[PDB]
Formats: sequence, structure tokens, C-alpha cells
Amino acid sequence: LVHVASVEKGRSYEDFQKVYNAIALKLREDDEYDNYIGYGPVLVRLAWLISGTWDKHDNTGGSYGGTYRFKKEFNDPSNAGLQNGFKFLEPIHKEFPWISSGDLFSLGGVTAVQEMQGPKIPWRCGRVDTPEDTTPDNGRLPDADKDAGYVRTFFQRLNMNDREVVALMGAHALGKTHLKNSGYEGPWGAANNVFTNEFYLNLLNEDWKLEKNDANNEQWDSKSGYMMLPTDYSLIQDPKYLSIVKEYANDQDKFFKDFSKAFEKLLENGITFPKDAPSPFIFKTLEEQGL
Ligand code: HEM
Repeated sequence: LVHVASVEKGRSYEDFQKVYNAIALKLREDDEYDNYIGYGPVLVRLAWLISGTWDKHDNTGGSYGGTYRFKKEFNDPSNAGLQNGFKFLEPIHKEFPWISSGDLFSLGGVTAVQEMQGPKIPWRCGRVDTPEDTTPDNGRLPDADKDAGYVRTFFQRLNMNDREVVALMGAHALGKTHLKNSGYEGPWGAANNVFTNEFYLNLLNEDWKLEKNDANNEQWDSKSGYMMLPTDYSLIQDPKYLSIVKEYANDQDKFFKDFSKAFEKLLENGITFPKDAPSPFIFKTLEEQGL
């Protein structure tokens, strides 16, 4: 399959900036969500999950098609709890009905990160809604109860190497797990709605205890009240991963640059951008525009 990016007819940068500003104003207003964490986290998770079904082998899945809109994908057990990000974007879509779904789902992740003080993520428009039959089957998203090998292997399918995997995982600094959703419970740190290298620090500085939770699954618990999934923990069990965790724990900048590149790639996987395609856009935050 070849998925060529096709710009929404007659729209430009300014048009996308407006979609971004709307998502952003809504993030600021609906701040009570999940006990005051806000929807930032959940949006970031939404953008990763619609992008993560990609398969470098036959080019199926990935962000392009906005397949998450279909029942099959929408009811994926691994996407439990994403319905909240969806419901949050709906009114935005209603306001800007010419944007494709894939472009919207992905733009929300960028918006969330940038408004939560993370780095600027260049983003590209062009995703095109595809038919319900292009919807990927469930089971392509990762399990959390595994080790570093499973992780390396899994990631490979999305074309990401070690450095990319570690950078992307630092997104775990945001939000938290929910028993009802994933069988895991608790946040990964304290500033759960601000984008920082906290994840790396917690992983290296806390005194973690393995324990089983109320869903009868194992998780690493810290006395600070934080948690880490086996997959996150695996980052300090693997020597190659561990040196990267260290690097990030030590340099937020680095982490920010690496995350930015990785995140964009992840969201662009499976998409072909013609040479005439516009450059990636860099949106201003609400703050940069004085709004
Ligand atoms: C092996 C890789 C991954 C696994 C196994 C994993 C698994 C999980 C699980 C089990 C949840 C908690 C869901 C809940 O109960 O609500 C979670 C939440 C989250 N995921 Fe990951 N995840 C992975 C990779 C990623 C990546 C690459 C990103 C983005 C770069 C992502 C961003 C997050 C965010 C931001 C949250 C919090 C959502 C919220 O607070 O509602 N994670 N992840």
C-alpha cells in the first residue's frame, strides 16, 4: 500500500493553527478531567495508539486513515479509555469539519505536548480518511507485562531503534494508569501534566518494589506513591536502554530533541509526502500568541 499525503483542499498553515488553538483553548478550559490532570495526557496517548498499529511490512495501519473512527479499532481492548480523548475532540471536528480524522487525532497529541510545556513537534497535514475496511485488526498494540526483548522486538515493527524507544517512553511522565482501563493503577511521577524528564529520574532514583495490584498484575511500586510497568522497568534491566535512561535523566534538552524527532516519525510512519508537499508546520502555543 502506498499512502500519499494529500493536503486538505485549499487549507494553509493559518488554517491548522486555528485547529491547534481550539484544541488548546479547550485543554485549558476542561481542566477538571481525571482529578485535575486535564486531557493532555490522554490526547498524547490517543496519538500514539492510532499511530502504533502500523506495520512496516505491508504498510497497513499507522495514522493515515483515521481508522480509529471505526468500531473495530475503537473497541480495541488496548485502547480502553481513549474514548475520552475522542469525545474531547468531536466538538473540535464539528467546528472544523474539513480536517481529516487522522490529521486531527495526531494534531491533538502535538498540541497536548506543546501546551504542557514540552518541545515543539513539527507536524504535517495530509492524512486521508480511508474506508472502514482498511481498519487494522486488534492486537497490534503492545502488552505491558513484558520485558526489554519484547519491547525492542515490538518497536522494530514501527521502525524505531533503541534511542527512539527510550525517548518515546519518557512520555510516561504524563498521566497515569487506570485500573478499569488497563489493569494497572497509579501515576509515574508527580508533575503529571507538565512535560519533563521526570520519568527517567524516577526510574533511576526511586526504591521500587514489585507487587501485584488489585487487578492481579504485577507492577513496580515506589514509596513515593508512583508506579512503573514491567515494560517501563525493563528500561533499566537492559544495558543498552539503561545508558539512554541515564542520558535523559541527565539532560532534559537532549531528551526533548530526541522525543520531538521520534514523536514526529512515529506519527508520520506509513505516509508518503510528495516533493511538492508543504514543509512541516511548527505551531505557536497559545502563550506565544498572547491568547
Ligand atoms: C511498550 C510500550 C507501551 C506500553 C506497554 C504502554 C502501556 C500503557 C498503559 C497500560 C497505559 C495506561 C492506560 C490507562 O489505564 O489509562 C499507558 C498510558 C499512557 N501511555 Fe503508554 N504505553 C506504551 C508506550 C507509550 C508511548 C510510545 C507513548 C507516547 C509517546 C505513551 C503514552 C502514554 C500516556 C501519555 C499515557 C497516560 C494516559 C492517561 O493518563 O490517560 N505510552 N501506557
